[PDB]
Amino acid sequence: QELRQPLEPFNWDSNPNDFIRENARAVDAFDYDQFNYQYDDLNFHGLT
Amino acid sequence: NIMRQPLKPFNDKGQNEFDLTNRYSRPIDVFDYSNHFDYHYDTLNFNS
Amino acid sequence: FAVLGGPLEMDWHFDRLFQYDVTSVFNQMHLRPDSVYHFDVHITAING
Ligand SMILES: *[C@@H]1O[C@H](CO)[C@@H](O)[C@H](O)[C@H]1NC(C)=O
Repeated sequence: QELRQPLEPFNWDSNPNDFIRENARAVDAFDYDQFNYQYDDLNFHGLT
Repeated sequence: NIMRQPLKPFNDKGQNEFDLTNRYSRPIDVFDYSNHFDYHYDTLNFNS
Repeated sequence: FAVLGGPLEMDWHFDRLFQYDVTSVFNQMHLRPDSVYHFDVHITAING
């Protein structure tokens, strides 16, 4: 019930981006596929 | 004037070959399905 | 539920989280947890 509310102020009209405006929620934020950013090598001290 | 009246067309053995319904064609019988038809429902629930 | 307290007794609080079974009303309203809703809480002392 608290991971559902819109993430202010990203639901405002003062958002220059358009993509995050409609999915600026908590549940849909668990995937970075739609955010287009990716990591190079997420290994931990060389331990995988 | 109808509750004790034969109900068409299940009276005719020629028309309907199932003898149980023909014997129990009386509309009085429909209430006593627990003792005439022995079919029950899973639960008397309704919308939780 | 109920809460216990009195003028004579001293400070207390539970570290853990009291748990309540609330399945039936959600099934009644046909409202999944992810849907839109809220709670309303009322507290009333024993003396009225
Ligand atoms: C009931 O008890 C509460 C305890 O805080 C008190 O504030 C209130 O005045 C009491 N009311 C009556 C009618 O006894």
